[PDB]
Amino acid sequence: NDLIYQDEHASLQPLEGRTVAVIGYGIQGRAFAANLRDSGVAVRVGNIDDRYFELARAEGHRVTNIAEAVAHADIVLLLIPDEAHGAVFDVDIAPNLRDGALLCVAHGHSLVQGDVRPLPGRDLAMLAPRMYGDPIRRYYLAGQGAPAYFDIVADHTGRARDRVLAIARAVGFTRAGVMALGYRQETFLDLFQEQFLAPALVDLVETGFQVLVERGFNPKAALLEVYGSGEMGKMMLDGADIGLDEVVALQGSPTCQVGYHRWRGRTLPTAVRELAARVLDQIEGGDFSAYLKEQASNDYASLDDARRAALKRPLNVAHAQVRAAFRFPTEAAGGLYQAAQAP
Amino acid sequence: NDLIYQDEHASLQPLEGRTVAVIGYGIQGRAFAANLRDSGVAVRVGNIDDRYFELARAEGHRVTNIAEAVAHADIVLLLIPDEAHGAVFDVDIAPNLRDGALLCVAHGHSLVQGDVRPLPGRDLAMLAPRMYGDPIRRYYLAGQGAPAYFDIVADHTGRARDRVLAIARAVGFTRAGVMALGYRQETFLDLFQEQFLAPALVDLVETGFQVLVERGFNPKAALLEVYGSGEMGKMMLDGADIGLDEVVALQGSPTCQVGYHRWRGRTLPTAVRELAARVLDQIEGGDFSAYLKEQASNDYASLDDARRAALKRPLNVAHAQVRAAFRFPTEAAGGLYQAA
Ligand SMILES: NC(=O)c1ccc[n+]([C@@H]2O[C@H](COP(=O)([O-])OP(=O)(O)OC[C@H]3O[C@@H](n4cnc5c(N)ncnc54)[C@H](O)[C@@H]3O)[C@@H](O)[C@H]2O)c1
Ligand SMILES: NC(=O)c1ccc[n+]([C@@H]2O[C@H](COP(=O)([O-])OP(=O)(O)OC[C@H]3O[C@@H](n4cnc5c(N)ncnc54)[C@H](O)[C@@H]3O)[C@@H](O)[C@H]2O)c1
Ligand SMILES: O=C(O)C1(C(=O)O)CC1
Ligand SMILES: O=C(O)C1(C(=O)O)CC1
Ligand SMILES: [Mg+2]
Ligand SMILES: [Mg+2]
Ligand SMILES: [Mg+2]
Ligand SMILES: [Mg+2]
Repeated sequence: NDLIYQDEHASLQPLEGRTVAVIGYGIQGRAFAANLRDSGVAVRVGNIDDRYFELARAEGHRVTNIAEAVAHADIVLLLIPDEAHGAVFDVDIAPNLRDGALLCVAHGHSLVQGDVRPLPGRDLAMLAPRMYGDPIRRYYLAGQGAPAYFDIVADHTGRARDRVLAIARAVGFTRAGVMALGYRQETFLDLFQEQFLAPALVDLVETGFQVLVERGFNPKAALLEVYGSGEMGKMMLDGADIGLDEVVALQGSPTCQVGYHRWRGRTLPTAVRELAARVLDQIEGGDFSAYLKEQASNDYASLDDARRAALKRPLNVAHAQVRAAFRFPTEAAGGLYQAAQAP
Repeated sequence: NDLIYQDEHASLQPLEGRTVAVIGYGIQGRAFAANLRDSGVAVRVGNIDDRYFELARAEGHRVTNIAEAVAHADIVLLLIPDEAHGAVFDVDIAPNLRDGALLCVAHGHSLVQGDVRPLPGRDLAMLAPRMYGDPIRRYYLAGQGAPAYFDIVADHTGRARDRVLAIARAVGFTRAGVMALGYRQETFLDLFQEQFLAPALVDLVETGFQVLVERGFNPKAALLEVYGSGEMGKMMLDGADIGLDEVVALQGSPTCQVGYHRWRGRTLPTAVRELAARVLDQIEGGDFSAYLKEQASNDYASLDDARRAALKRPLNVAHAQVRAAFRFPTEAAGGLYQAA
């Protein structure tokens, strides 16, 4: 039933002689810009006057204001925060978007809210990666890719689909798989992962730490076991490949497997499933959308306070103590986004 | 304060002219054996007559029964399942362990239950890695390592500490850090991660999947979001480096950060931390030890049924469908454990 594109279902032919304007040079923008350039696609970056403008210049990109980038582009990727879409679309994009040009968003939220809208004579699409920037870039350089969902919202040209999938191939998403999914469903899925799953996973790791520390366990050891060692991370990432219960079957001692299966499906009270439903209601009904616009109206002042408050929590105090005392294995990220060969 | 050993705090000098018997060639045994050999340490494998014996032979090791390996070793690493420690210790190890030899376990359970005990004239220690085999081997080959906890239980020789830490350096654990921790605390801590945290994390991922599917979301998309994409896994592994809240701050869109910080610290009712306490009580009070021994009866037949049942849960049915339709980034594992 599902429509999933891999390398055999896309080509770079539709990008021959075309310029892509990458609007934004943040988590997504930098990854798209780097992968597109290395794939032999003509890229220019449109960015406001901030640290990202200078980074784009530092990493060898042709950088201008947003309006000028859009004016000289056949394809425009709008890779800036979703609350900024409305103003940038109205002022910078819509007036400068050429006849037959394609506009892409990496998240359906601005489409659901009507902040980005179809324009006569132009194509509108969602190409939404299921991964953040650093892994999109590392996977690409390894001849691999992150998954993505796509939706052709408007297709005046009749060539929107092949151009979207050509971008997807150039950035490496088709090496994993690019699946058709409506922008509205993508929005709700995406916000659910960020508002229920991620907070609940960290809350669970934190609960583990807090209980162990209170029961007289060495705080450094407690932190390492609940995530600091990387073991829980490796389980979840290896789990993505072969399956979560399968990782336990293959890599777990009999003691570990017996323990795991004793409590598997018995740890959570019904209230967690009930909360998941409540979070979806806030996301679908407009409650979250209103909450977000209030938080954005102050240049995310509340968010800055929350971020600084989070670093004071015992879990993050213990993290700093563990990281100073134990060396964690990491790859050098220095030249990660500088020019490379097509893999 | 905490006693943490790195490469500057250990050497391979104590292993000069010493033979290490790796007892078992499973998840830990294979990684210990491979890393010790590549570090220029003399290694022997002691194993019962099963697939692991043939694998050890296939990967170029000297392989014998457990009794023979122990008899020809200055250091013995007991890397077999914990319920098998008692019988192997009494029949195969204790009668054959040389004067001034060192016995190491990688988990304190058999020490707590008194299935492995101090022997006159001999050293007994725990060196417990905080990671499973494949990552320990990949890390080692990249000039890296995983953390470990160690405990010198009996030191007749007076040289147990430097011999245990020499093993830790040879296998690569000192590249991360090797911290002193009591075998009793290690036991309870290790079982807590396996019995509360790991089940609770998968239970939560499964709850996310089952709610999305129930609400009419694309099952493949639902599965990908809750872990299948690798995004949740990458967050947790990157989080080990820089902190979980910090990953969100660095890698999250403003929309993501606002959503995250709305429910952060508010998702779990008090009942979750209460169940965590109950799991620890079972681990500390002997309830789990009794359960494990019952489960070990008839070569873990109950566990075999649980493993087969797990593969048929909606989550794992959806995983197989996703993994068939979406290619995941993997690294070649062929000859990962062959000589470097
Ligand atoms: N974070 C991710 O990994 C990720 C994943 C998939 C989808 N997305 C989507 O990609 C888009 C970009 O998100 P991101 O995480 O890269 O964001 P980010 O916070 O990294 O964005 C920074 C970029 O946005 C620009 N910017 C910020 N405020 C602006 C404004 N008012 N006007 C113009 N430009 C402004 C900055 O100059 C910079 O180039 C969003 O639609 C988001 O939902 C992000
Ligand atoms: N699994 C891990 O990654 C991990 C991590 C840290 C600590 N440990 C500890 O390492 C030890 C070994 O665990 P593992 O995960 O490698 O186990 P495993 O399931 O991989 O063990 C298989 C090995 O044990 C041998 N074996 C099995 N039953 C035996 C028996 N009755 N008598 C003799 N040999 C027998 C097999 O021949 C084989 O060599 C345990 O004490 C465990 O707690 C394991
Ligand atoms: O680290 C441990 O203890 C594991 C085990 O199987 O015992 C790998 C999980
Ligand atoms: O910040 C975002 O929006 C993420 C996404 O995948 O949508 C990275 C989490
Ligand atoms: Mg997402
Ligand atoms: Mg998002
Ligand atoms: Mg264990
Ligand atoms: Mg462990």
